[PDB]
Amino acid sequence: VYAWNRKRISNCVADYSVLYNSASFSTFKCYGVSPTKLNDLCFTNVYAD
Amino acid sequence: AIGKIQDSLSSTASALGKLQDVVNQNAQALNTLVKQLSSNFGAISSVLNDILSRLDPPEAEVQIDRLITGRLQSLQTYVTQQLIRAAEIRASANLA
Amino acid sequence: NDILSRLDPPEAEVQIDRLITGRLQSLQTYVTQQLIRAAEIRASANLA
Amino acid sequence: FNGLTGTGVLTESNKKFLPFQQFGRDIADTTDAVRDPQTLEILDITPCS
Amino acid sequence: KFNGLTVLPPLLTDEMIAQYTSALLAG
Ligand SMILES: *[C@@H]1O[C@H](CO)[C@@H](O)[C@H](O)[C@H]1NC(C)=O
Repeated sequence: VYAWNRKRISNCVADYSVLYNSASFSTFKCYGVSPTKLNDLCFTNVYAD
Repeated sequence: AIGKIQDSLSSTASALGKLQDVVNQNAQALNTLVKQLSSNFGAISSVLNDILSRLDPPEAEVQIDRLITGRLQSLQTYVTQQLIRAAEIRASANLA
Repeated sequence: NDILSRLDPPEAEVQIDRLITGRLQSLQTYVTQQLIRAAEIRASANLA
Repeated sequence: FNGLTGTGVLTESNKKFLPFQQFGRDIADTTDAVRDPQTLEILDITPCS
Repeated sequence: KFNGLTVLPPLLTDEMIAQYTSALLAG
């Protein structure tokens, strides 16, 4: 928990529909951006803890 | 005397400050109206298309409402400033 | 200061925004009142 | 353009972007010119008439 | 400029303003 990993991801393409169609996730609340309008955007850097 | 008036008008432009100040005040009025678009007014971003491209409607309504409130209030401020300066220029036109 | 010392920052920010919104409306009403009163005073001064 | 949406006329510009500059910004915090994400070319965004 | 703000031209431009002043001066 305290030693949380941080993976910097760059130069890739992600569809994010894998996060939708998978029902194993019991917690999925996105805060600053709508996750459905994600594949039509592009961002500088993305970090995955 | 006509030659002296011509010489003074050719020498200095500071006499026409009574028009330069009005032109300048209009300039900062429109510049204020331009630069007040860049303010967030509590929103996450000041660009309307950026707000539209990021968010679903259930939060986009709130963010766009904040942006509209700030921009409209800034505009109403500009409107009252233009109205009182129009009253000034009205009195000036009456005197002229 | 009471708001800042009492509430957590996420709600204190909303309370501060409401307070400064009311205060800026009060300020702009006062300023417009001063502007129209100064217009009346300037007209009286021109008459004098 | 990379998630930046808007409506305007895309014309070839003569602006001298530095190689690390990806877009231009106007006075009113509006997009003035952009660099194409696929072609190393400079295009100005003029709003429609 | 492109944010919906426009400048409307005056009804009397500088040419007819100069003509009015010329008429006043001559009269
Ligand atoms: C997009 O494709 C073109 C054609 O294959 C290529 O020249 C260009 O480099 C590509 N864009 C990027 C950012 O690599």
